[PDB]
Amino acid sequence: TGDRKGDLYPSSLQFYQHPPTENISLIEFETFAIERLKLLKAVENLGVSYVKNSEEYSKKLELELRKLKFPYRPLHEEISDDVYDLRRKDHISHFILRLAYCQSEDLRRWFIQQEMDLFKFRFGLLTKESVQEFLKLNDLQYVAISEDEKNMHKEDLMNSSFGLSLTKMEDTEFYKVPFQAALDLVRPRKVFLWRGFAFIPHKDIVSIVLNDFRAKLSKALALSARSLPVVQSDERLQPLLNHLSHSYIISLEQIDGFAAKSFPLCMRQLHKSLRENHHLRHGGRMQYGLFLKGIGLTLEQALQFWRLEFTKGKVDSEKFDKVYAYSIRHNYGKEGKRTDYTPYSCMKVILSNPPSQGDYHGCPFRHSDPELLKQKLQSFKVPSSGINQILELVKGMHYQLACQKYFELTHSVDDCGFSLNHPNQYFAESQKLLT
Amino acid sequence: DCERFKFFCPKCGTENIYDNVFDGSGLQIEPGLKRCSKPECDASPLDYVIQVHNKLLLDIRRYIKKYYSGWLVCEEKTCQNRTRRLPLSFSRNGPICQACSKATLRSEYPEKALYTQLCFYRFIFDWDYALEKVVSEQERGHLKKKLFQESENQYKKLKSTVDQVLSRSGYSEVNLSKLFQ
RNA sequence: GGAUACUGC
DNA sequence: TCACGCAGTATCCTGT
Ligand code: SF4
Ligand SMILES: [Mg+2]
Ligand SMILES: [Zn+2]
Ligand SMILES: [Zn+2]
Repeated sequence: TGDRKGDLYPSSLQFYQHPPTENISLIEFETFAIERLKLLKAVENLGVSYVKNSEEYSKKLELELRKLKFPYRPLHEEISDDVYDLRRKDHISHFILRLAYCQSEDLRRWFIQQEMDLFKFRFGLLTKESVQEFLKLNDLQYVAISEDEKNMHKEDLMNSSFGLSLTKMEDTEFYKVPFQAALDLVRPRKVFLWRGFAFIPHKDIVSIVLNDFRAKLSKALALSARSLPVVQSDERLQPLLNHLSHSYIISLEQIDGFAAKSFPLCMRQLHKSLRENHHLRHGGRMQYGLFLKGIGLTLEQALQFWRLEFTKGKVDSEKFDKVYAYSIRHNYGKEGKRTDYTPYSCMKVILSNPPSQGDYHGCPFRHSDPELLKQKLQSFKVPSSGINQILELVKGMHYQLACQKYFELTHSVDDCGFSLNHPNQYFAESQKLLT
Repeated sequence: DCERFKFFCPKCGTENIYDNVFDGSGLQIEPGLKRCSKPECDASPLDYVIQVHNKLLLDIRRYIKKYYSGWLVCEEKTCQNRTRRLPLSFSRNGPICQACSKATLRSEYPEKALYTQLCFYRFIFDWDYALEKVVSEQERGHLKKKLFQESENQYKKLKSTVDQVLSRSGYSEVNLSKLFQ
């Protein structure tokens, strides 16, 4: 307590309840923000790489906390000025990051996760004395049953909880809940009831503490997102907070490539029309969406592809999310009856809605006039003999055989070796042959 | 969009453009003010650090003068009216251009521009930040030894000037009470 | 592509 | 035996 200190920072760990009221410098603001961003990113990386109970996790996290000079260990000496400084850092940095990490739900979740992890670690480093001190300073009042009451009902608790050993029971702490909330436990008589309260078991205490913390933190983030307009007007802090998350401290593109070789002629025609006009009638939308689902395009990937393709068609960006998002979701069984709709089978495509003027769906071999099919086959550099054979097969009403002949000619294979009965089968065979 | 630090060598007179604390890669990396940009020139700008200080102050004065000139340009492409006079007639978005009466006047050199310029001048002299962020691992090791302590001290002194200037800027205190309520 | 609602002027 | 026009926004679904 040198010059301008106080009792504002009693303990190392805190729930970050009271916002700071000081006037800090812009340099201090930026330094604290970046430092805590580094700390949280380190926490995330170590959580991904290691098990949070592992000793490697603890060692690396201690090293990072020491490197960035954040409070991580207690000190049974007093509130030394340096210690005070560190705690102040922690307290301000946290709230700064709150301002950075409240704009989007994703961000919020990320922040919460990292914070919880850090808090857990710090709790894990608290000596029992310190632990109690903390539990008192925040009015948590865990002696959660007291130790004295636990000894008072020791035998009852021992006989209440199934498979609880004497010493192991001594190592556990219970909670008092109104019996109306423990219905599923009381009903089969697996928890002791005393005076209208059940004594429910949880090492475990950290869990309860964390639960409380998480509740509080979520609430706080909501409030911060509600108080965002006041901060956006401060240009000084806009470049930082708006972009802190992005601060240095199958692919859609290949789809076109696939359309060159693997796509069956139906999908090739649909893709050509889509890239020519950036818009497809309903039948084409359904067929192409189901096919792209079949090849593996994930819901996010398909949404991105359709958004990008349609936006060029001189339509509002919001209109896409308003209208076509539901259809795209439904094709993947996300809404409505929520069924994983399978890709169209060749029989369905042939016997599905008959295409009309302005449409491009359906099987070209069936829905294209022989002259048009001949022209298309010639365009693809197919040998004259192959084109004649394909036309002859088409005249025989065996369009599936025509597609098999197309596959044989285009892939330079004497025999297809498979009974083509699904466009996804066509694409899979092409991928197997090429890759 | 910030102008880089131009310093003319007293000996050879060739312009030296400084945009980072360190120049070069690997063990060949050294502070920018250690050697002149002209290979035939052996003069070290670190020798004329008084001149570098004076040029830095003159540049800061130039940028402050640019900001306080208060030049406004109409945002309309078909007007692009340029005036020094701020009119009292305001729309919801800001001053109304008196040439067309239908578009807003925007500052040619806003406060953010000056703040970013001063921050860049601080950046091009931030030894510690460059070591931590910009510099690599082997380069950091090569630069974190002796033979550069004097350069480090001179760079700290030069950064002190920009820090002093920024301490007097209202774009240098953050009121946390106003942010968190 | 379709189906179900109800506002406006 | 019946029943006014058209322009526009919002929500939801597509297996045997
Ligand atoms: S036979 Fe099947 S895969 Fe081939 S073009 Fe017709 S619908 Fe497409
Ligand atoms: Mg439509
Ligand atoms: Zn020179
Ligand atoms: Zn104008």
